[PDB]
Amino acid sequence: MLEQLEKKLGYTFKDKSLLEKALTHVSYSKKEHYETLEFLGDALVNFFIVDLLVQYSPNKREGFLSPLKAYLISEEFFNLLAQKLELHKFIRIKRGKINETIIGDVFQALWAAVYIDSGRDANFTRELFYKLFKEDILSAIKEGRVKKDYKTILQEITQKRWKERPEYRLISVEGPHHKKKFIVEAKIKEYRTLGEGKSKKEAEQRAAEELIKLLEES
Amino acid sequence: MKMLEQLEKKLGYTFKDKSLLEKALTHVSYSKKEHYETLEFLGDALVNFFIVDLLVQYSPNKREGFLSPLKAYLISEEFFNLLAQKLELHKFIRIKRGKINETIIGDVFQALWAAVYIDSGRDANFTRELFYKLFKEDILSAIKEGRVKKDYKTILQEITQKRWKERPEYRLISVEGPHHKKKFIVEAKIKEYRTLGEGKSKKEAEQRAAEELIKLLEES
RNA sequence: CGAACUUCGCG
RNA sequence: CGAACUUCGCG
RNA sequence: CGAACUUCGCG
RNA sequence: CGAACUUCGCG
Repeated sequence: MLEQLEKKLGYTFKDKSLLEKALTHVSYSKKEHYETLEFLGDALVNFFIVDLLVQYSPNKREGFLSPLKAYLISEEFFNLLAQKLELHKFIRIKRGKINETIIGDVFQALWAAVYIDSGRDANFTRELFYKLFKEDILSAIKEGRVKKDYKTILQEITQKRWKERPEYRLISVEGPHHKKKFIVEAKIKEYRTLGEGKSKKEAEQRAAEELIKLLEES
Repeated sequence: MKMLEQLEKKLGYTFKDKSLLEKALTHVSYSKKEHYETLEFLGDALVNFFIVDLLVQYSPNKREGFLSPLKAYLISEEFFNLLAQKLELHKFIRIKRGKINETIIGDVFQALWAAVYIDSGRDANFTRELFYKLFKEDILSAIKEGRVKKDYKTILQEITQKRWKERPEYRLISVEGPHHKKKFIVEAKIKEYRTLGEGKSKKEAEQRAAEELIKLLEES
């Protein structure tokens, strides 16, 4: 089935042993795993992703690129790209089961293997990566995909424990109208927390953050 | 000292689009219009890639537990300033407000490489090779000499030295388990503060004890 | 820069 | 071989 | 990189 | 011979 993956990738390996190592977990072989390949692939793929991000982002400010990048190099996104290659069906593991972390690591090792096998040709590896994922990356960039925020994380928690969503109420507003300060109270059952910020939503996000831990705590 | 041509001579690369180089050397205060922030962002990823590629090829040991600390030092602001000095980068940085520090020099260093990359037509192979011509020797040397970030015991003694002009003391509290799988419990102490550390070796237990003590000294 | 020492990293 | 702390010497 | 003590494991 | 730890030597 190696040739099956090579086809989806659109690239034939000169050293199949290299591809195999990328697809192998530490358990299956304590001497030939993807660890070092994983290490290199992380930085290689990160470069590919950031190269796209800086060219296509609808906002070039650092505060804007950061959250998008965090999502673009996350385990979740890597798994989405991996699925396009049905990568999981090519991975070799001995112990237990395969999870998203393993698929993500392998996705990284896979690209490190292509890079090395091609004679450490970054441009070639990059173009091959883009041919397969540029479109999904650009859409993710345009749609502003980002990691789940607190308020959203919170309601998912409250929803599972008590089958109900939290409430927020404005306690007070300080400062001048052009520089207001908001104090919001997040509430679920009898658990309450305060949040402060430049906007209602920000004050809310912080209140939610504190209320999440106050919950996970007890 | 200031002419871009002088930096291009050090770089070993002449820009087609000079504004790209200028932007890379410009801080936000000097030109709110267009500064190096974006180039910096791209440069971070580019340089990280160049360094890690060397690391995985030349590190004595290929295990992640070994590579991670070398990488941490090799992509640190401190190392970037070391590389930057070979180009006397500080002399070409354009800033209007504030002083030129290591954070700015490090950021400019990243931006500079993003600029070369862009000017060459986003040629990753060419930019990498140009980066190696200047810094490969220094990077492999850092890798060979095992340069890493200061460890906890070392960080602790400096803190205790500065604060009380004395050094920490450690004592082996207990040792147990199979002789081929021992567990050590060590105590670290400075003044009235003491902590316990546990590990697979004496040094490791001590490191954990030093790490916890540092936190205690941070609280008070 | 040089010397002693303390702690640490790599081989 | 390499890094830093302290100290003395020296500039 | 190297030597030895203790222990475990493979032949 | 391989592995873990302890002490030590050289760079």
